[PDB]
Amino acid sequence: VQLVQSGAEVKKPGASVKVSCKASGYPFTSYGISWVRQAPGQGLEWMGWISTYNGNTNYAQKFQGRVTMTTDTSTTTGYMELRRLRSDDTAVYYCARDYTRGAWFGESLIGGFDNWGQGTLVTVSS
Amino acid sequence: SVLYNFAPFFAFKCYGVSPTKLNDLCFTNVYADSFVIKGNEVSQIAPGQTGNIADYNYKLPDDFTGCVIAWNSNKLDSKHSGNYDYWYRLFRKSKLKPFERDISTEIYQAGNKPCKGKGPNCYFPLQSYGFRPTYGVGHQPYRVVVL
Amino acid sequence: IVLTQSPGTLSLSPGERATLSCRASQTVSSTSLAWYQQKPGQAPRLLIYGASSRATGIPDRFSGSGSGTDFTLTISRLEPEDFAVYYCQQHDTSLTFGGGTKVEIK
Amino acid sequence: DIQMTQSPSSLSASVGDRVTITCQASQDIGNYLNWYQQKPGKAPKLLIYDASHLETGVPSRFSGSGSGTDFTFTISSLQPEDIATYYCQRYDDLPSYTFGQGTKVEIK
Amino acid sequence: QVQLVQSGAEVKKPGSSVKVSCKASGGTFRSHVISWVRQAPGQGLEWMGGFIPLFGTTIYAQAFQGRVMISADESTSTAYMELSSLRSEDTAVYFCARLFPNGDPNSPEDGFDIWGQGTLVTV
Repeated sequence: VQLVQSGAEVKKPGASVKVSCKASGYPFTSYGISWVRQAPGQGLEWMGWISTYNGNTNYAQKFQGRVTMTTDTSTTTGYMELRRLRSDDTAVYYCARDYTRGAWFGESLIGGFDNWGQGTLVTVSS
Repeated sequence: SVLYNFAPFFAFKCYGVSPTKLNDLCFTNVYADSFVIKGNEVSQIAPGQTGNIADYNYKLPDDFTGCVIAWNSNKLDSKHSGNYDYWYRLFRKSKLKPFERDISTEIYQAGNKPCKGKGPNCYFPLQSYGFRPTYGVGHQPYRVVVL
Repeated sequence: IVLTQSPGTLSLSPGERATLSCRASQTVSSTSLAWYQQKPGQAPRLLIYGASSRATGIPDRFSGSGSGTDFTLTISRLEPEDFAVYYCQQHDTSLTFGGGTKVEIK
Repeated sequence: DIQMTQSPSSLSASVGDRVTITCQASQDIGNYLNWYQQKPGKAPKLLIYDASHLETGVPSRFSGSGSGTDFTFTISSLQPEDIATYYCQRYDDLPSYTFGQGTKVEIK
Repeated sequence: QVQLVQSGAEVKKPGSSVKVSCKASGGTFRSHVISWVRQAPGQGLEWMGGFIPLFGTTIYAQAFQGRVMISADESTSTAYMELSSLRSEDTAVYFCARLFPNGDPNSPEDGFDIWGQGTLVTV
């Protein structure tokens, strides 16, 4: 509902990211947070999705080992973790509560990518 | 209560205990079933009320089928191409016993032949629901929730 | 299965019926396919669930239609309200978003 | 029934003529609204189903909209041939088929 | 092509049943689920309810919902409305139609309405 995200994240060509996503005033456990990568101009690249219940994750083959979506279930702050950062990899992503694949099952359910992350404007500028 | 809020169900009649008190009462699980039908089959989805699909495919017990909530899914399971998507079983063999799970889709005893029982060959208990948005709702797409 | 917001730079001034192709690939029933508006640099709104359909938040001015693989968001008389960034979704088949067709100005 | 009527009932308008045609019934229809138009000298044509989502055919000109009590079948841009009487049936989830009165969009 | 011959026009009185027949005009009835039109006198329209002889149970009229015992026996070349517990409300011109689920693969010009003749019921 606010899904508080990080900002102009300063990573490097050969660093790993811990993007923030404060799972906002919703019952965190009963949902799943998807993500898309808004590569500048490239609409949004399908990032993946964390099941806020169990952590079932449909990553992106693009970022197979790169994106490794994790979360601080305690302080409810989503951490969609991508290694392989670089200037060409410096592109903003967002959170999204995945109601397409309704959580708890990793299975397609009614609804869209639900309420969204603030925005992680990853500045890996070189 | 997220029950009560919904728009017209056209089947809210609690097949079981009163359409109230489910929020309040505490049962272990209500085993929510999920399947598609078309209206002539949906008519049979009720305690007692054995009929064509609760006479071959989808039967319900004496009572307490949770609070089965049917509704037509015109716009949702058939296009005016007359969708032929979801497979059901008429002439499966006979009526299945109240409230089973029937991934078992045993083929039909159609006679005139000993080999596999099926009369000519392959008597499908696989009936692509084969309906149309221009039929009756007895034959409109029907997505239905069971408990 | 893919989606294609064709008029990436649809330039029609406010007050004029336009047409915005987001142009799918399959014959997908809009029962899944939808539209999601984002402020030009913000998170997507629930724009058009049903991919032609108007919900609460959407004014009349927003228009659109489409089926098959040629979804044409035939937008009606325009506004800066309609000058956000609209991303036609596909709830079918592993959701690929849209990336393109804003409606632009002079 | 909700015993379907439309309320605007006789919206007169030529080409374009920013349109509002609304099948506001007696009471609420939800997502159970047909919007009809009849092609003269022929059989009727159901363009739109509940509140929106036009049939393949009868092009986008006749455009369905509106979600509430009154569902608005506005035309974005008609042409001289779009003379078509706007009655509206209401697909009731068990058949009831209450059609309308005819909100013909005209030309001179 | 097809006519869907209907019975006639007579009045029926309370408590009893009103019999009418949408009769078979030269085949073209099997798919053709013979539902039933009512056409309330001059106040409004209606659908009498019909039977579904197409391989299943019958739909009942929404308007009356419980004593619309609409049977229809297609092979016998007769349809019926079979409204037991009539009072007065009828006063109408109940039609037999090829109601929307009733097209043939033939006769598409009589598309999804092959109407009947009508039956004036009253008190």
